[PDB]
Amino acid sequence: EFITVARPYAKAAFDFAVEHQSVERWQDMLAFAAEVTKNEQMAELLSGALAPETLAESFIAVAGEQLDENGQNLIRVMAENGRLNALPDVLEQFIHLRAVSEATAEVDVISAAALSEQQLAKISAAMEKRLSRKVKLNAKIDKSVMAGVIIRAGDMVIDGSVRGRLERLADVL
Amino acid sequence: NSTEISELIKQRIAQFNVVSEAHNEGTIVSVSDGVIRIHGLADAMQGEMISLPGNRYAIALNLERDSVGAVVMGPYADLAEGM
Amino acid sequence: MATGKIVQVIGAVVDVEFPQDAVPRVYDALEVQNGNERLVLEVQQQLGGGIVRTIAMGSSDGLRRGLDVKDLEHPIEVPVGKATLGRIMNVLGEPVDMKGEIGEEERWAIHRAAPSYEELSNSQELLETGIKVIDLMAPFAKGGKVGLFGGAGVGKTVNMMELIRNIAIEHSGYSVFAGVGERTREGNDFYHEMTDSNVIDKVSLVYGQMNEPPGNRLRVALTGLTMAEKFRDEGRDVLLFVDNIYRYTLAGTEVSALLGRMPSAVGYQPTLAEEMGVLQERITSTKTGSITSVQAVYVPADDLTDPSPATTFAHLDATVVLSRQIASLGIYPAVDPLDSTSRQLDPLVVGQEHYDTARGVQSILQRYQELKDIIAILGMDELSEEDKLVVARARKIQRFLSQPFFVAEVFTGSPGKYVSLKDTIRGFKGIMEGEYDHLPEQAFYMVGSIEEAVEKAKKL
Amino acid sequence: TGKIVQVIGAVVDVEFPQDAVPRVYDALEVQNGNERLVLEVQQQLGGGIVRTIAMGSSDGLRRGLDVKDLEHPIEVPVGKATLGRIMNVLGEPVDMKGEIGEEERWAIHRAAP
Ligand SMILES: Nc1ncnc2c1ncn2[C@@H]1O[C@H](COP(=O)(O)OP(=O)(O)O)[C@@H](O)[C@H]1O
Ligand SMILES: [Mg+2]
Repeated sequence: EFITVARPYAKAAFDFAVEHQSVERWQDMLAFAAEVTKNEQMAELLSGALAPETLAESFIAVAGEQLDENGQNLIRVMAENGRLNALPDVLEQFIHLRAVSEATAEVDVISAAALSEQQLAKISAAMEKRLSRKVKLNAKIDKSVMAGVIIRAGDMVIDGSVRGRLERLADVL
Repeated sequence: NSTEISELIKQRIAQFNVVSEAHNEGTIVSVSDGVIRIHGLADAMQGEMISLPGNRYAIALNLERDSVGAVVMGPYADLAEGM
Repeated sequence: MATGKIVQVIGAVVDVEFPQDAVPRVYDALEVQNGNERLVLEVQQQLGGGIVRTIAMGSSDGLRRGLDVKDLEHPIEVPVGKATLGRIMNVLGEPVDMKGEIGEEERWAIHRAAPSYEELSNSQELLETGIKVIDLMAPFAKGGKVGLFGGAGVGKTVNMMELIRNIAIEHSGYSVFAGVGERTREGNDFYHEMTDSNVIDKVSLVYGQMNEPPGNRLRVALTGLTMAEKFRDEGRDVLLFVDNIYRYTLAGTEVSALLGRMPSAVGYQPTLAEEMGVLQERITSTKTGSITSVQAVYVPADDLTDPSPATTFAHLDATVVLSRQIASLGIYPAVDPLDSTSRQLDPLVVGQEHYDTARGVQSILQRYQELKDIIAILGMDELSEEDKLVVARARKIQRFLSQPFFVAEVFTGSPGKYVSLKDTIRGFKGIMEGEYDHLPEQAFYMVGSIEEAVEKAKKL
Repeated sequence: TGKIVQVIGAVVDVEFPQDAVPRVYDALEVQNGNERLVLEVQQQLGGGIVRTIAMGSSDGLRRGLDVKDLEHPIEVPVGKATLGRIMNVLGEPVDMKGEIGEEERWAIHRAAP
């Protein structure tokens, strides 16, 4: 998986975007690079064994609406190492790194039906006391929950569904 | 801008006139010690005979992703890249 | 509908990519059209995002990258039941005898777990065989595992054809023959033999020969068990003959490195002991029914220390070690009485006279072995008289272990002999007690009971 | 025209343009300090790189040096000229006598009869 080779470039970009106060621009630039890297013809150019210099020109020319510091170099250095398929992973790495520095958590909540917006605001302020970050809830309407809610906060989760309790009781028996 | 940006890319790619290989064709990308590596050649079956320049043939023994390994049946010092 | 595409084909190993939802689980089957040929793939690993690595149950030739694959959501499933009796099948349970459809009522998956510890049933119901040396040195119970160990050409097949003759015809229960990695000629010769003798109506045959791609040779042993386990669960007493346990492990070795596994001690796969265990712990006699099994075990290079024979020694109730020396000397069957043994050789469960005879025989032959190199260098004249005696009785005992078989008549031009267990004891005890000390060694060679030893002695 | 990109002991990797990459047994020439070194191509790798074996001492070579692509194999003098003389692997005279007066030179990679 490309996550490991993404990490040096994603850290170099994230460490660099804060030296130049343009994290927000870099993020959409990488989301651009991740969308073009999915194209079926571009992936054939990537698999086509050009030499890195001429392949680099054949990629930099096609993605010209990028700064000199940003586009023309990150895309070239990853192209010499052949890492450009890592770009969808470089994106998520970059986002996570940001959410880390900005003390944010992209908390997810899951429920059988919509919450009352008092329930949901209570959930926000309580997760912000459980954690030490500004949370950003997003809900999901999953009918298997039946009742209650799931709160997922990255690698950590908090099951309040009735289905989980039902199947827990089925094993306490 | 996903649909617009991916159209922008499709047009710039076509306008640069980079283009796919045909199926059943490929190019030699490495020649070494009587073993060649071919890029492309998507419709190649394992054990198939692939015609080289000349009347020479190679047997496709290894079907990796993004590469083919073929073995040359005869003298191989005449081959190169781009064939 | 089809749902996956082939992404690599390196030798016998095929990788298939699927959507990241509904990826096939391990040991599932998959299907692909290899031109006109329907090819089955078995899933071996879920690796990476959406990819599965698989083994072809057929030739890998003719496959292209980008072929569509359809996932069957079950393991390889085989016909089981009475409809399998009298029919040759391949690893997939497809008829290879050209007699038409199998006509099965039920089909069972070849991958299943072994019986639980509380299901196992104890037995000491000793089988009798015509073979003198085996019934003296390694008698075995109904419901037990028997292993025939030997290198190439020592008599594994001839012994197994003799044991099939002696045991299976008296047995009224159904039998399974699993020809793992057998020679195709020997499989045809067996099929015709059973067809002539009219015992083919109570044997089911599964054959995976040497020419077949590794997946067939790998999985054909499990189709044999799946049929025998169906008969055992009906409650029958079953006879299971396996032509080589070794070429199951070898079929694992061939494909193991292409599956990405790091190599082990003698180039074997890292999973040799688990692969042997998972197969051999299914071959058991439960409370519902009994499987009795005879397995031949190839011994690479004739060294009993090689990991593959070394591990399988720990699974078997009786182990009949054949030796190339005794075969080269021309004594047949080439059983080594010092190395072979059974856990049923107990004074409690055999007759105590049997046990005493066996201990005597082994003690004498061991005492001969140490004298051998002494005589070879320093000469027979430098023995003492009581050693000259025990070296003679040792030679007489080592001749009386030989025997003509009905199935080894074609090789030697002589009739075949069946000896009852009692007659065997009576003879070896008489020889050790010296009641026949005056007879020459050839009066014991290639004879039946000791009454036939005195008849041939008279002719001599 | 090409440039040295790796020097791993006795083998030397040279990068050429995409359209003039030397054939599988051609010879190249480098000025290694004050001395000229011949290289023999062994492998065409991808991207116009070739692996070569140095026909001489490989010390002193620096990455980024410029090689010269001769368009023939190693060709050695043969016949009556090479008859009282000691010669090198490159077919150069190794005795202190003058040049070998050959009429013909043969490439050393030939086919069996
Ligand atoms: N009891 C026997 N009588 C006569 N010949 C035998 C006997 N056992 C083995 N042989 C000879 O040795 C050969 C090799 O043994 P066999 O069982 O056929 O193969 P393997 O022992 O490798 O399974 C037999 O084909 C036969 O030629
Ligand atoms: Mg055999």
